[PDB]
Amino acid sequence: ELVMTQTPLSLPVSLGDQASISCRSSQSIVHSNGNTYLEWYLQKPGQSPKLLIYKVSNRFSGVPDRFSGSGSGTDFTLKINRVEAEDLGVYYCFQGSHLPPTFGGGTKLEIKRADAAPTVSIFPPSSEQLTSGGASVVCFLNNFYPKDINVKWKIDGSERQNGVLNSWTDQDSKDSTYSMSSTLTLTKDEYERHNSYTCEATHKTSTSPIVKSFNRN
Amino acid sequence: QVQLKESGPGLVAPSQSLSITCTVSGFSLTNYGVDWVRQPPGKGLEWVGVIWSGGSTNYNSALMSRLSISKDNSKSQVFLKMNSLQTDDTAVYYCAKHWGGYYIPYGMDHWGQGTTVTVSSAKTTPPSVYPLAPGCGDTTGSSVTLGCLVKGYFPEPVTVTWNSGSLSSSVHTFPALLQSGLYTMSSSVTVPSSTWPSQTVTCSVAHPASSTTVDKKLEPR
Ligand SMILES: [Zn+2]
Ligand SMILES: [Zn+2]
Ligand SMILES: [Zn+2]
Ligand SMILES: [Zn+2]
Ligand SMILES: [Zn+2]
Ligand SMILES: [Zn+2]
Ligand SMILES: [Zn+2]
Repeated sequence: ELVMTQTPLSLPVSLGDQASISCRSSQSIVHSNGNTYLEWYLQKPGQSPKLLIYKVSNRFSGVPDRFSGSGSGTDFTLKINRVEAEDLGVYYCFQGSHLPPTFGGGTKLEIKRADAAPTVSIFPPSSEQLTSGGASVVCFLNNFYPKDINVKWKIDGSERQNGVLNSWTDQDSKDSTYSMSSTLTLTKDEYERHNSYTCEATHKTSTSPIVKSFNRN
Repeated sequence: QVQLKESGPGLVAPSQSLSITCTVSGFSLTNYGVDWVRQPPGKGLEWVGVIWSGGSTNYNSALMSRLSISKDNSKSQVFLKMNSLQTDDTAVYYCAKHWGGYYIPYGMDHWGQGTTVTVSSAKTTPPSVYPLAPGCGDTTGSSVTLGCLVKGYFPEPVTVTWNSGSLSSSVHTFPALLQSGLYTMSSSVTVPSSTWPSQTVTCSVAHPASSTTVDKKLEPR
């Protein structure tokens, strides 16, 4: 019943700059034995969590000194200096003193880079899907930054919201960009009664949307 | 060398029981305590419970009435039982050892690789694979993006391989979403446009769970 609240949820930072993550406990964490059991874990994409800092301020073995933790009774901070590519993932504060142990909600460390417009490509339904009864029109928006982006689906110039599914990748470790995939699913019968299908991506790199389309003809 | 390794069922029906064994290597269960931690798809970590080297246990507030954690010291194995499973219980389950060998852990030392547990009433279904190929109406220049749409499978996950791995050259793997009770993902690959359709491009879709491999040649039109 001891809630740890981490801020911010997502922290954009430039490569080589300094990152600063804070954790607050709903209740003071100090044991009347002076001791205070707060640890910070890092979970890299696709990996198990690993211990960075174990007693508010102690570095675990193998952890570079550019990682440092501080804090008092309810207020704790993790600081990351000279942020590298290896530093990316989700950070979790953890408290075990007070039963039950509890994690904070996690902070995603995001690498800041130059804005980058997406490369968009639309794909009409394959004929083998059409055979099956369904028809999914697909749009890939590859390699953009930042993460917010708007996909608008159009059918003969009319907007469609129903049956859209969107899926983002985690940040690429090499170029630091995101990609996302948008899929409009109709029935074959629905699909065959219209001419144009249009993918429109709005992104801060332009006030002009990027538009890709095809005609069934 | 200290190791932790979870084995689980994978898929379980939404009122049955879950039993996960964590086998331990490189240290004794009479010296250290072992934590179980879970993480639901796209959510933060949750502490589930602990078994102390002594043999006593503590459970997470929310789950405490469905949980039991046992242990066989001789066999170096730690067991997590969980009754009356909910759809919510879908998570990757990790075991971790305490770095403090005494009754106040300084932290969680090493972790297992984790094991996926999926809780539902859907059944193993191989995926449908559909090629994603440009319309013959929009010629680009430098490079060409192609895709494979992997739809209607269960359970997670699939792996999409392109040209026997010869292409990691911009593969983008879009995480699966849930659709009509089944998963869908998509994968894209970008290649020099002088090598497609000139040269052959194939996506190979492995679904270990159903024991199916599906290949799709990507062809124009
Ligand atoms: Zn105390
Ligand atoms: Zn130093
Ligand atoms: Zn207390
Ligand atoms: Zn990319
Ligand atoms: Zn129409
Ligand atoms: Zn513990
Ligand atoms: Zn160790």
